[PDB]
This record gives sequence, C-alpha cells and structure tokens, in this order.
Amino acid sequence: MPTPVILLKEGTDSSQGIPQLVSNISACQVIAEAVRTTLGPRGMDKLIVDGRGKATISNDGATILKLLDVVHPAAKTLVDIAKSQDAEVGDGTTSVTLLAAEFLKQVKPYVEEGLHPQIIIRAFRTATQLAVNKIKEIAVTVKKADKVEQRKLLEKCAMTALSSKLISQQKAFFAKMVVDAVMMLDDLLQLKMIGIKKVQGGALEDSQLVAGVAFKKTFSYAGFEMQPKKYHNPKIALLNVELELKAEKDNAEIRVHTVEDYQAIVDAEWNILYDKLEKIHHSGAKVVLSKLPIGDVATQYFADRDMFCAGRVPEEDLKRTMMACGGSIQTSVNALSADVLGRCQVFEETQIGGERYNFFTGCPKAKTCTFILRGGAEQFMEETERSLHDAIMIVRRAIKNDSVVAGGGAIEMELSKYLRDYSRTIPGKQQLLIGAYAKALEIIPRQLCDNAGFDATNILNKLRARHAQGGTWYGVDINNEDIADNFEAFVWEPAMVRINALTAASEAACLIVSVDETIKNP
Amino acid sequence: LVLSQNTKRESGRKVQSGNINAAKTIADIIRTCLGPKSMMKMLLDPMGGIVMTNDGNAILREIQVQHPAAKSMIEISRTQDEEVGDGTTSVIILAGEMLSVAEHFLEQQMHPTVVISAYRKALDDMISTLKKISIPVDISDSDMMLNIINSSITTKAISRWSSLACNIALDAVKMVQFEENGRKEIDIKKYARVEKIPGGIIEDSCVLRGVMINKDVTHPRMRRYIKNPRIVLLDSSLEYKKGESQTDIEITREEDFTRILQMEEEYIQQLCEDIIQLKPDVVITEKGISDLAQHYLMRANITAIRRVRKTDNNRIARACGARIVSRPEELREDDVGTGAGLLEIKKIGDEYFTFITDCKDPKACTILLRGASKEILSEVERNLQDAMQVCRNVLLDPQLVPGGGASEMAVAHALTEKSKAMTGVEQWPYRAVAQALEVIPRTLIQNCGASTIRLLTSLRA
Amino acid sequence: LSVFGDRSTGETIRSQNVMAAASIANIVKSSLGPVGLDKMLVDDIGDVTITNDGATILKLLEVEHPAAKVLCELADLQDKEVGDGTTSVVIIAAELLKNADELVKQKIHPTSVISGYRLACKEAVRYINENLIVNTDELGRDCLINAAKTSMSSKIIGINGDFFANMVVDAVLAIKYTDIRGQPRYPVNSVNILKAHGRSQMESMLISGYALNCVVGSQGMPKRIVNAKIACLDFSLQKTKMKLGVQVVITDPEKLDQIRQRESDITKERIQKILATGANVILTTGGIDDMCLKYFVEAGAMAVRRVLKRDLKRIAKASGATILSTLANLEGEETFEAAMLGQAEEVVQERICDDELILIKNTKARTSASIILRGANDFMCDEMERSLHDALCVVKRVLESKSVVPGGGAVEAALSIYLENYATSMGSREQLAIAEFARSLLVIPNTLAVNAAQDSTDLVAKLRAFHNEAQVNPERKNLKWIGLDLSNGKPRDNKQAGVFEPTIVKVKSLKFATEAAITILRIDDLIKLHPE
Amino acid sequence: PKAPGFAQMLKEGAKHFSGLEEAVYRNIQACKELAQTTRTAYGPNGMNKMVINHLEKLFVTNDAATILRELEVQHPAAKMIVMASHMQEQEVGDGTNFVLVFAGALLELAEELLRIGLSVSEVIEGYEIACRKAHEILPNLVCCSAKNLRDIDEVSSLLRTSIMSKQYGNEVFLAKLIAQACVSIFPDSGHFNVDNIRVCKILGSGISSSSVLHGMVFKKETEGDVTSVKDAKIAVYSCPFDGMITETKGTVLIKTAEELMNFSKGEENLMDAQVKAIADTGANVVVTGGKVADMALHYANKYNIMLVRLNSKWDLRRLCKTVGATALPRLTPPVLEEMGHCDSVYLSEVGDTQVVVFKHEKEDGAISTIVLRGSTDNLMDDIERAVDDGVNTFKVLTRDKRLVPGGGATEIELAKQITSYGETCPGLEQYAIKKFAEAFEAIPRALAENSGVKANEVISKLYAVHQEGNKNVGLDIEAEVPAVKDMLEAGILDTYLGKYWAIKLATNAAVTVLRVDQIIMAKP
Repeated sequence: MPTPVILLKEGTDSSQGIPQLVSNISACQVIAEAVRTTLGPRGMDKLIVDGRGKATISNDGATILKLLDVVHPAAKTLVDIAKSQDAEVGDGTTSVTLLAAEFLKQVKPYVEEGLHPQIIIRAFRTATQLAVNKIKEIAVTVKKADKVEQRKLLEKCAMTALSSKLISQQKAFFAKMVVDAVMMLDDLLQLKMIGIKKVQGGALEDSQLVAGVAFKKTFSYAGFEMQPKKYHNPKIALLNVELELKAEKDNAEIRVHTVEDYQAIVDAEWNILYDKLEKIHHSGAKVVLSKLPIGDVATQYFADRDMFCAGRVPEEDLKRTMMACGGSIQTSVNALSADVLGRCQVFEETQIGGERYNFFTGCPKAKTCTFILRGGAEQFMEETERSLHDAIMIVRRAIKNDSVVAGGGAIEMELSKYLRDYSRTIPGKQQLLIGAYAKALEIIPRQLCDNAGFDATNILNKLRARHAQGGTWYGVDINNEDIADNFEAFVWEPAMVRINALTAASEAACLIVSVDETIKNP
Repeated sequence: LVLSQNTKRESGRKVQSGNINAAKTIADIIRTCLGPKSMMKMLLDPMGGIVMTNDGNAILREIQVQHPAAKSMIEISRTQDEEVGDGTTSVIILAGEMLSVAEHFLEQQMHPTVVISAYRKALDDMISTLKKISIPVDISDSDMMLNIINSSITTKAISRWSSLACNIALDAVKMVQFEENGRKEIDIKKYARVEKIPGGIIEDSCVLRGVMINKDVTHPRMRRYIKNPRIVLLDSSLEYKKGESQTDIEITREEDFTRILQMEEEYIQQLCEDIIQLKPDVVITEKGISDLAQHYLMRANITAIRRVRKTDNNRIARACGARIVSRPEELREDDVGTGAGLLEIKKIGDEYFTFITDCKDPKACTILLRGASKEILSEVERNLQDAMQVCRNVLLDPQLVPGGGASEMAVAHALTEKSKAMTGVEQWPYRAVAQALEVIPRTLIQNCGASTIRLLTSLRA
Repeated sequence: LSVFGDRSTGETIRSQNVMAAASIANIVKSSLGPVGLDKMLVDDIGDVTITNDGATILKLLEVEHPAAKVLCELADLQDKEVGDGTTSVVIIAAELLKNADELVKQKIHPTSVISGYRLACKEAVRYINENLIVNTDELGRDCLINAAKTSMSSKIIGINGDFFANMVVDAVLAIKYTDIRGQPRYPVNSVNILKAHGRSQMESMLISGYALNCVVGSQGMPKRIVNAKIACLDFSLQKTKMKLGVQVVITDPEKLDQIRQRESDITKERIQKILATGANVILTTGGIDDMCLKYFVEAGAMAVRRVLKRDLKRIAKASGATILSTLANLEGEETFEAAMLGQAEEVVQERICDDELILIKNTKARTSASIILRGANDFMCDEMERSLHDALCVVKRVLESKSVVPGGGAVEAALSIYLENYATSMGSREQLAIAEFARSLLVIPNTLAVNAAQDSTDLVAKLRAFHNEAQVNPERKNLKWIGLDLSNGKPRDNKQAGVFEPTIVKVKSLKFATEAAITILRIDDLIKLHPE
Repeated sequence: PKAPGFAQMLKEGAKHFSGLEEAVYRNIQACKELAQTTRTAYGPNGMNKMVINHLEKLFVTNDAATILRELEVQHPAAKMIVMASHMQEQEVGDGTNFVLVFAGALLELAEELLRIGLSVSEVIEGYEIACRKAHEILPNLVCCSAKNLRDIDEVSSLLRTSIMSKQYGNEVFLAKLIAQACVSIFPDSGHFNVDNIRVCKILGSGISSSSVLHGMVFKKETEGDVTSVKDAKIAVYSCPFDGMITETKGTVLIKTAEELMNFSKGEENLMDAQVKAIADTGANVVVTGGKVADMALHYANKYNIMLVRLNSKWDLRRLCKTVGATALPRLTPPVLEEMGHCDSVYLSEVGDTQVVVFKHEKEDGAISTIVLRGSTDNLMDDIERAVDDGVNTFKVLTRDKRLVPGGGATEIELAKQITSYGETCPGLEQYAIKKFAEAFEAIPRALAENSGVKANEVISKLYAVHQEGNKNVGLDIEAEVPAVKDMLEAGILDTYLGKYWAIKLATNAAVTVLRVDQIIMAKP
C-alpha cells in the first residue's frame, strides 16, 4: 500500500498572496487598536497582568507591546519597532506604531488592486526621504537665537514629553528635577550613573532629588544601630574586599604540632582582621561601604571608635557613590591612601516609609545623582520609573542635538501639506501612493482629538485651511479644544524622535508589504 | 466563527493544479486499457462479487472518489458510454492529456477564458475536418457491417469470437425496427434482452428468434412442445381478487355461504371460457394464476405460464406480434398470438426454460449467452452491448471514419495549418490542442510495445 | 447581564460586521465579469455543484453570522428580481459597507452617513435616468442578442454566446403573452428547460413548442401522432373508490359480480366518452391504471401519467386545450366536449440519451417555446440551465422596460465622478459620505481588472479620465462617451461593442445595496444567547 | 472483497515504490513543488519572504538557500536538489535561486520527454552532452573583464548586481559600504578571506545611517575607565587574568603563625608586581576571555589600564588579527614585538547598548567590520545575509575574473546556441538537447512573473533582438516598458564562475534524480 510523498511536514501551514498580505495588514491594525487610545496629553495607559498574576500598568506603548506577547509574525515586526524606538528616542513609540499601522491601512485598499508591492515600497522610500529632508529643513535650533537658556529648551522638552504619562500634573516639578539632574550627568551621558529608587509610600509630590547617592538597602549585623548615624564632614572609604575571618578567602589546610602554635594560629587570623581594621581607621575615614559582607566584630570596632560601616551594598550603587565622592573603590586595604578617599558635604541615614536608607550628598563635584521616588503604589513605582526613563533619555538626546520641532502633531500636518503639494508634480501611480502617504500620516491629530472627544473633522479641516498659509506650527490644543501655535505654547519635542519614527514606520511598511506568503513549522 | 465552521476553502493556481493532477491521474489509471493490444481489468466490488472487463466505463463506474473533478470525469465517462458504447476506451484518456497540455499555459499566466475560446474554435474545426474525411457506406450490405463490428470489438475479450459476435450483433440489431414511424422508424436496445446462463461454450451461444422466459409450466399436463401456438397475454391476474372498495357480506341463510363460495368459482370459470372462446394455446401473465383456472385451461389443453416480469411480457408480445390484454371479456382475435414458429420448454440443466422461436417477422429478440461463468458472461454481454450500440449508430449514420489514430493525425495537421494561418495569442493553445490529440496513437504504440517516438514521428511526417 | 451568552458593543462589533461582509465579498469576488471564473462546491458527500451565479452560491453555502445572512438574503431577492447582478450586488453592498464603516471607524455619526447614502442613491438613480439609452430606435433582435451575449460571458456558455443568444431571443419572442389588457407581459419560466447530458450545447436544440420530461405509459401504445387531438385531464384514472366512507353491504349475494363489474365499467365508460370525441392524446397528473392503458392501446391513442401540474397548465395554454379536473356539465351528467381539445402539429416521444422524452410541436392556439440542453455531465448541464434562466430573466426585463444601460461598468464609471461633483453642493458633512459612496462604488472596475489580471489602477484611472472629459466642454455629443472592456485590457465604447445591461439591474441593485448598508451600518451591538 | 494479496511480505511496514511511476510522476511533482515554492524568490522584482522554524523563530528572507534550510522536508529528491543548492551557496553565494529554478525547469521538461517515451538513460546522455556544450560555449560570452584590484568605484558598480538582487531599495548605501569593506581589506592572510569581514547588528537608527569601521567591535561592558590613546598599546591573554592556578588540586598549606599574614600579603604584592610589569611596557589596555581577578582589575585601575571581558575564542582571535599582536597564554611577558597597536579604542553608546570600539587605521591591512543600524532585527538578518552574499560575490570575483552579462541575456544566448547545436546533433537525443535549451527560458520567465508583465512576448522580443548578436541586451525592469533593456550600459552583470557552477550543479542534480526509478522507504 503506497502513499503519495508529501512535500513538507504534516500540517505545514501555507497561505500565499493577496489574502496573506491583507491578513497581515489587518493584524497590524489589530495591534494598533491595542495602543490607539494610549498617546495624548489626555491620552491613555493600559493594565496587563501576566499568567503569573503580577499586575503591570503602562502608558508607554513599547512596554505594553512587550507585555502583549505577540504570536502572529507580522505584528512581531511592529513590536520590534517599539523596542527600537524605545531604545532610541522615547514616547511616540505609541506614535510610531500608529504611523506604521495607518500607513498600512491607507495602502491596503490599493493592495486590493493587484499592484506589485515594490512600486508601493519605492514610493514609500521616496516619500520618507523627502519627509526627513523637509523636517530637517524646518528644524529649529536655539543657540542661534538669543532668548534661550542652555536648559530652557531642555526644560520645555521634558514639559512636552512628560505630559502624557502617569505624572502629568506634576510636570512643572519633575521637569525641573530631571533637567537639573541630567545637567550633572556630563559628560558620560549614560543612564547607568543616575539610579532610580522606588521607595514605597509617600505622595509622589514628595519624591526627592538628591545631589548624591542613597541606598534602599542595608543589612543588620550586631552593632549597626550602635554607631552614630550622623557624620557632618566625613571621609568615604570604599572597600570591595570583605571583612571577615577567612570566611571565603583561599581554602587551605593547616598543620600544627605545638598547642601554643595553634593558639598563635587563631591569634594570627584575628590579627589579620585587626590589621585590616587598623588600616581602615588610621586611614582617617569614618564611613566604609562594602560589596562583600562585613564581619560583625569589625562593625563592633567601628561602633566603639565611632566609625560608620555597612556591608553587602549592591555594586551599582557603590559605583555611583565612588563616582560621586570622587574616591576610587579599593580591594587592597594596605595600599590605602587619602587620594582614593571620597569626601561628601554631609552624610546621613534617615527613615522613609519604614525603610532604612543611607544618605550622603552635597558633593560639589559629583557628576551623578539619584531619584528617591516616593509613591503610594508599587505599580506607580514601575510606571513613574518608565516615564522618568523616557524623560531622561529624551533630554539626553536633546542635549546631544540642539534641534527642536513643534509638538501636537503640527509636524505631521506640515508634512502632510508638503507631501500632498509635492504629489501634484509627479504624475502616474506614484501620485496616488503619495496621497495615501499623507492621508495616513495625518492620523496623529485625529487620535489626539478622539482621545480628547472632539469633532476632529472640524479640527482637521480648520487645521488644513489655516495651515495652508497662516503659520507652520499650528496644531491641536487640548484645553482650548482647537488649533493653536503650540510652538509658542511650548509643546516642544526633539526632531530626532519624529525623524526616527518616520524612518522606522517607512521600513516597517516596506518589510510587511514585501511579504507574499508564510510557512509554519510545528 | 464567520463562514460555516468546518468548511475548507482553497484558491487559485493551487486549485487549478490540483484539478489538473486529478484529471491526469484519472486518465493514467486507464491508459493501459485501450487498443487491440489491450489489457484486461478486473474489479473488487463493495458487496462481494467479481467484475472483470476492458470497458473503461464500468471500470470507472466502480470507482468512488474524493476530489470532485475526478467525479466529474467519472460522470463524463458514463455519459459517453451510455450514448455510444465505446470510445470510453479512449475518451477519458484524451480528456486527461488535453488537460495536461492545457495546464502548461496556466503558468504562462494566460487567463483561462481566452484558452477556452481557442478550444471552441478547435472543436468547430475538428468537427468540420472529420466530416470532410468521412466515408459514406451502404447499410444493407451485410459483410461491411460485420467488418465494422469486428473493428469496433477487436479490443476486448470477444475478439477471438469475432465471427459469432458480428453475426449475433447484426442479426439482433437488423431485426429490431419499429416501422410505425413511417420512414422514420427507430430501433431500441431494451428489447434486445441479454440472458446469461452458465455452462456450455461461447460457440453454443446463438441468436434465438424470440424470447427467453426463466419460468416453467405450472402443471404437468400442458404440452411442452407445440408447432404453431396461439398466445394470449393476460396483464390482469386470472384469479378471484379483493373487492377494492372494502366490501363486506352479511349472510343469514345457510345456503348463502356455500353459494358465495361457488360464486368465485363461477367467476373463474367465466374468465376461462372467455379465454377459450378465442381458441388460444398459450396463456401468459405477469400476475398469479388460480389453480382452478389452471384446471379449466388444462381441460382446454392450453399452456399457461404465471408471474413473468412486465418487460418480459412486452418482449414476448413484440415477439409474437400480439398485444397485451388486461380484460378477458374484452379479448380480441387481433391479439391472438399468431407468429410463433415453435413453442418449447427445454432443460438447461436443473432448470426449465421457455423457447418461442421461428417467428414470421420477429421484431423483438433476446440473445442467449452461454459461456463459462457469470463474470466472464457479464464481460461478454458488455462487449455485445458495445457492439450492438455501434451497429445502431451506423444504422443512424452511414458515415465512417478511419480510426487507428489516422483521423487524429489528419485533424492534427489540419489544425496546424489553421494555426499557422491564424496568428494571435490563441494560436499557441490551438496548436497545443493539435499536439494533445496525438496521444491516442501514442498509447496504441506503448500498449503494443514499440519505439513510440520514432513511430510517431514517422506517422506524423 | 444575560445568561447563556455575552455581548459585544461599539468598535468591536462594527469591525466584526465589516469583517464578515468582506469575507462574503471575497467568497464571490472571483466570479463576475466576462472573465469571471465559476465556483463549485463539494457538498459534503460528493454531490458537487459547479456554479458562478452568486445567489446560488450563497444559498448553497451555510451561513451563521447575522450580517452575512442579511447579504445572502439580499442576493436571493436580487435573483428573484433580476437574475444577474448577484454577480455584482453582493460586492456593491460589501464595498459600500466597508467604506461607510471606514468613515464611522473614525468617529462619524452613523445617521449622517445613512442620510448621505439615501441622497446618493436618489441622485444616482436620477442621473441614470438622465443616462438612459432607449432601444426602440435600435433594432430589436440586435439589442436583444447584445444583452443576451453580454450576460452570457462570465458564464459557461459565453463562447457559444452568439448561438445561445439567437436561441434565447427566438424563445422569448415566441413566448409573447397579452397581459392586463394593455401590457404585452412576457412570462419567465414559461419557457421549459430540460437538461440532457450527451451531445454538446452545439447540438442543444430549440423546440418550437413544449417538451415533456415524461414517458409513454404503455409500450404497446404508439409513439408518434401527426394529429393534434390533445386532451388534458387532471382527473385520475382508476377503477374508482367509494372515495369517502361508503361501505358496501350485501344481503343478496346475487349482485356482487355486477358490482365488481361496474367498479371498472365506470372508468371504462368515462374512457369511451373521452375517446369517442376522437382525442388521440391524453395527459394526466393523476395515476393511470393498466385498465385504461389497454383500452387506449385498443384505441391507439396517446397516454401520459404523473405529469407535473405546471407543465400541463402550460400545455393547456399552448394547445388551447382546457384543464379538466373532472368530467361534468352545467347538467349533472358527465360528458366531454371536443371544444375542450387543444391542438399541436405532431407529438412524439423521442430518445435523447437513451431516455425517452415527449415532445409537442407547434401548438396552433398559442406558440410555445421549450429548450433542450445537451452537455457532458449533469454538472455542466444544470449550471448552464441556471445561466439560461438568468438569460431569459434579463431579456424579459429588456422587453418589459424598453430601456438599456451600457454594460462593462460604465454605470459607476459615470456615477463616481458625477456624485463627486454633486457632493460639494451639500456643504454639510454628508458629502464625505457621498464621496466615499462614489469611491467604493468604483469597486466594479477594480474587480473586473483583477479578475482579468492587469494593472487595475491604470485602467480605472483611464476610465475616470475619459468620463471626466465627458464632464468638460458640455458639447458632449462629440465628447460624451461610455465604455470599458477587459479582453484587450483597455477602454472602448460598449455601446458600439454591444455590451449592454438592462437598466432595472443596476437600479434595483443600487437600491437594495443602499438598504442593506442602512440596515447593517445602524448596528452597534450583538447579544448572543446559547440555545435552550 | 477486503482482502487482496501480497506476493512479497518482505516489509514490516514501509513504502515500496516502483514501476517508473514514481520517477515519471511523483518525484517530478516534488521537484515542481520546490520550483513553485521559490519561483517568486529570485528577481530584483522578486519580493522577500518570511518563515518561522520548527522552534518558532522568524526568518525574513529573500535568499533561497536560507529559506530551504528552514523547511524540514521529507521527499528524498526534494532533499537532493535542496542540499545541492545548499552546497552551491557554500561555493559561490547567490545562485541558489538560480540553481533551483534550473532544476525545476530541467525536471519539468525532462518528464515531458519521458512521457513522449524517450529512454531515461538517453535523456541522461542528452542532458549531459547539452550541459557540457553549454560549458564550452559560455566563456565566449564574457564582457567587461573588470580588473581593478582595490578601487572602490568598479567594485561598487559590480556588487550592485547582487545587492540589488536581494534588496531592491538601498543599492547605493550598501554598495558603497561593502566596497569600503573590500578595499579596506588587503591580502593579509591570503586573498580576501570571507571570514575577514565581521557583521554586528545594532537596532534603531534606520538603514541609511549604518556605517563601517576600519576596526572591530564588541557589545560588552568595561571594568575601569574609558580612554583612547592615539598610540594605544594592547595586550592579549588567552589565560584568565589572574594568578595562574595549578590545574592539580593545590591546597595552600601553613605550619606556623606568620604564614597567614605573609601569604595574603605576598599574594597582593605579586599581583601588584605582575600588573606593574605589564604597565611597564606601556600597555594601557588588556583583553582576555578568561576570568578576571578582582585584585587584578583593582591594580589595573591603580595603573590606568583598560580591561575587556568574556570574549569567546573566535572573538579574541579576531582581535589578535586586528591589532596583529600575538595572544599570550603566559600572563607575564608583555613582549614589545607581539604587543598591540591600535589607532583608538573607547566605549560608546548606540541604541542603549554598551559598545567597545577598536577604531583603527592600518596600511598593512586589517579585518574591518560593518555596523548595521535600523529598526527591525529581522531586517538586520535579511540585510546582513545579503551583505555577506555580496561579500562572497566579491570574493568569487577575486577568485579569477570575467563578469558576464546578467539579466537573462547570457541565458538567452545559451538557449539559442544550444538549440542551434541541437539541430546539428541528430539522433533521438535531439529532443533531449532541444528541451534542455528550452529550459533556460525559465530565468527570464521568472523575472517576468515577479515583474508582472506578459512573459511570452517579452521572451519573443528578447529572442528577436538577440538574433542580431546583441548579447548585452536583456530583460528590463519597468512596467511602462515591459519590453527590453541593454544590460551592459545598465551595469547589471554577474560572475562567470557563479553561472558556470550553478549550471553544473543543476545538471548533476537533474541527472541524479532522473536516474532513480524505484524507491524504498523505511518508516520514520
């Protein structure tokens, strides 16, 4: 009994052609709807809980898409774009996804026509290149101008980017903190320096910016409460080496005939630890931190001689501290000298919400700070942290590039007008694709107004009419519920965000539309 | 859920390729069965029997399928067989190869409809060409008819019995012509009954100038042999029958019961002398016969046969020219069974049969097939069906065509000329059809077992 | 808060309805236009059914989602009213729904869209009646052939379209009928269609008369009658019952025999009364007993049993015979009159595909038309009879309404731009609905091109360009044109090409599509109930 | 019923195939299945593809070899042609597309002859002789024997063909960057090894911003400072940067008191001495794949030394080649001669990714790296695959020489010449050679189908214009003009060796698959 021989595995799914492509477009639209509501000064956030039961709320779309583990292949590309934009420029990852989906949405009716996708993607590439050039032309610098403080642009940039996430009504506050903080980051510019500290409890209006380093951590040994916990003008000693009785040092068997020699051996071990402690004290410092655990006895000696100590401190915060007080971490206690000894304006350790924290700050030459982030919700901790991370990284980009553009979708409207006018010049099939490009691009204000509950058709129509002639930076104003020169209203976003957004969306459309069929393997 | 919840769908080039594959397979499973060199195929039926036959139609009819286009082809084969008898030895093969070349233009992205129009033009030209290359032939001349039959049958098992087969078919068909249509009389192939009786040899089978009845004399006394019988066809039952209108009887006096009992007897008698008033010899009915009426007819020395199939009754009537009658009182001498050269009842072995032969001008006839065993006999009768079918087709059309693929090659080069004079996109499909035709002679060659390529080239050139 | 099922609201259910409508559209999107490719259905058990006529597909396709059922019923109604456009109307409905939703999918208030749609339909039908073409000047048979063969493409028989159109027009002109005293109404389905596998449609024959799918009752009874003595009889022929309850009781046995005797003699005398008239042909839906058969043979007449009632009614209408449910008179006695007889030149049973069917040729009272199909399988034959039924439908529409429309999508070709211009007049928001109506309605050329597999955007653009030119320089006697084709993949003049469609097709199509859009668009929530 | 017979029960449950039925129908059908599978693949108008593996990993692809690698196939001769194309890719680069199309066409046309009854063995003879004749005639088609070794312009123009083939949007950028790569790499370890180019994937900052470094890169952290010296002194150590632990279980032992003090102190002192000696030779940066002792990094910080970590063996090999300094398994001897030399080394941020950069200038020759930037990592996979295929193309170019006119034109000339030789063949194999010649129309056919223009008259016009010796004219890529284009001016070229090898391998695959008649298949 012979049988026909199969080509591929049993159940190898296949689906080819226009139905496959339109299915992909619909899937992208579905992904969009999961995020459509999100962006807006009156925008939105989602709550997603995992199978493990841990809740997670988010307003940044990229985080949400990470949580929405997508199985369908095409949408995985969109979620990857979300990761890309998140690593690049920040909010508008939301906007990025909406642009991608809407590009696909406008193209799909023409895909119903049997157009070879490559024509579509060629038009897309040309349009995107032209759009990027237009943005760069209408980019705005300030250091040419006169009425800019080197921070005012940064402050307003934070102002704009923030006012969609969970802390929107404290923007006038958080912008000042984040700008002043990032001003200290120079010139390493990397996020690892400034940690974020999710202290439980408290109203986030009470969240603290310290020109120094703090710990949410400690660990109880014998005397840790005994030693004084104020040090007005202290010297910081930083030990990586542990302080304990050969606890985890080199493993060795020892042999001793004379009992007195055995006595001498135990004495010599304790003399090792005493020698280390004497080196520490005679150093003249009073504060000692250690990655590795601290012997209780050494704690006792610090207590007796009024030195403060702590053990098991997480390494990242230790690096923060050493970069703060200027001292260098040490592993050899013997080679110690005053040069590697960090100094701080004042040291403390004060209760916040039941937790035992440590403080030292006021170091005039400290290029790294930290956020004590009060808040009554554990979920606020992650959400506020995400928002703050977006703020920090976007303001870093802004410092790097003195280029700003108006917000409120006005950029998108300007691009729409420019591209539509350009479309008249090129005859043939390209014209319709350019038109669809503009019609998809205009989506951003529409979603804004919809989440604002307005007649975005009146808004859009007035927008186009006024924006044909009257000024570049007119766009949606949420509170006045109509057009405004958002630029003067200080809705200021770095150009890089929108530029990268458009580029990513363009190549996303290229990728998706450049697919005809799909093969699945069990 | 949107559409139907467990209804599959498939689309486009995949569907076209799948259907073409199905058609090609359908053709392939039969490509060996054609030609005088043909193979011999036998079947396992669902319910136990054994069927062996060359005829493609039966072969396919014993095929169930899942893919639909295969079922379509099955029906096509059965239709062609019904209409003409043979050619089904070739029709599905030709269709399959037609399709196989046809698909080659699908990946040309050539849309089907234009190819279809090309096919229609091709059919028109093929019909014209074949009509140009016919030969009219006399219909009365017997030996040419026999030659035609031999030609049309020398593909199946009966070949070695060609002389007997041709004589049988000619005799049967020739003597079946209902001239009551003026000069437009029509023959029919449901009065040419075929009877399969085992034993004997093919050589023993012969045309009986009459009918065969697989029944027996009801009573010993009726003579089993009669020279010039008279035959009466009683469609009605010959016995006492239910009062159809739910009648009832309420007797009170003693004699009444015995009297009503006598009454049905008397009615039976009435029918009996009504029959015998016409001096018949033979009584036939599709219904039962009362043993009392059997008595009376015996007293009149009249042979009676009971409970015969209605079609058999019709054939007997057409044999002895008499017409069926359902009312004995309305019996007419015009329906007396005149025209029976001999009435007889023989034994084939463990079974009586009825022979009614030597009619004056019999118009009905059944063929007596006597061979080896019922399955071979069935093959024989299928072949006979095909032969007599083509014979009747000749008696409808006296035009003949040279087969053996010759007509096919004529059509081939004719269409080639038309194509090279017929520039256009449809040209390629047209010559594709032409080339597809060439495969009947090809298959002949492989079934022979010769150099197919060189032989075909020599043929075409 | 309802048990046994959840509910869906707003965007979810809107998108679901559009999704279903698009599904249904794509089910048939490949079977329209002179390059349409037919569908076929492996049922569940092998009894397949090839067909391209959309309404047939929808009926034979099981459907569960509500809106899809709505569309299916719409297709069925359209078939009950036109015959084709089930090629089209479903697509129109789905596309209008799609674009209307796309407007609503943004925010746009549905009732505004509905009002815009209503205006669009009214404007469109008015513009069509300003775009009409009248056939009265045109040659009758000419335009009839044109409309027929136009419908014949996209079907199995489009290739033989010329022959088939000839046959169809002959039949329809032969089925003339005088209506309400002022109308020459032509009855569809009056022409009889019989399928018979075997020879090709090339050999499919038109019958100048009527044809029966019946057989001779008695083999001995003759086969052909050159005389016109045709009597109809609903009244069945059996040795009669007592027919209600009449028990027969015997107290004098001497009469049972005579009782039984007349139990048949009643039918005997009825038959003899029938035959003494000289009628040689009888038909009967009721049963026919052998008693009657033998009598007929002895008379040599013609007898047929178990004929369908519609067929014999048509027989009476053709031959001029009278349907007779029984024998009776203004006086009680049961008699029969020769005036009841109908006539036809010759009646023959003939063997087509070794099955004998009964023919009736040239009834003198009223000319009848029947058509025999010849084909390979039953699949091709019954799908082509569906096609022919659509043919007769459209020709009936043409005759009933002396008015024609240029085929090949010139309709929406004009309509899109005309409605585009008219949109700006309203000034409200509804002109957006108007524009979307036009753009969606532009779907027909798109589907045409894609099924013809060429650059669809370019063909559509050229079409729109030609029509827009037809809306510039109002001296349009040399600037108004109309047309679109596929076989050469470029525009033409369908008026010259003969590609015509009946007006009522597009009119009723657009109206029903508008109603369907109004119904489905007003949806904003389904509530499910798991069964009892 | 229900019980036919078997005259051979030899099999315990398996597939026996025989009677040429499998060769005539089933095997051919499988090959045609593959042909349809990747017919859309090749073509500048060819559009990309995605597939997920059995382990649910995405693969956006246009290359045929990669996609075949991701379909776990079961029909045997399917595997035949698959792995044939696979090895072909292992040899030349692109052509997987080519060879699979060749196989499909040759098989499809051969089965037609088999049906018309030609001897299978005779089909073999005809195909073999045709392939050999085509090989003979091919060199007569070479034009534009591009000879410039290390110019950027010629090589950019050349590599444009493959890049354009597997990516139609971004020819200019990829061309210039890969050309910069090729010219930057000289013959150092022998004739421009493909392995000499490394590829890194960095998401964000779409494709246009991708760049190339004349050094080599690492996505790893750093342990001390971040500095670059215009005279950067690099030390390499395969051994873990720590005191050399004896492989034998060596437990340090003590006997009296002062042993503890002196032992810990001496450990400290001699780590200090070792790292100092390293610093004494001026080496400011050290790399190792082995474990790093905290003491060592501490002292390195004291002496301002750079550290690089967790490198795999291949990675440190790359770095060795980059700085040309010999890795030292012995921790001690920072020898002057085998000690590193780099233009600049630092740490930078791209895409929220710590990146170690060895920014370099090397006249003697260095193994450079290309930096890929953009959103979608799947697009990175596709684009880097295409770039590597182009690098292979450039390598094959360097192997010998002799660009040939692509765009099917070469193949049309092949068809015409082979046919012409066909009518001078005569013998029953004439049909075999004629069909083989016909088979080459598949390529222009495929270009048409992915181009969506009516193939037949395109091929006809191509033939007609090829009747005048215009060997440089080929299939255009333009809807407005679905007619023709002259390849040479358009610069749409390709390699002699690639076409030759693809043809030979396709021939071998065909002759193998046709040859087998009956099959045996044990249950999997």
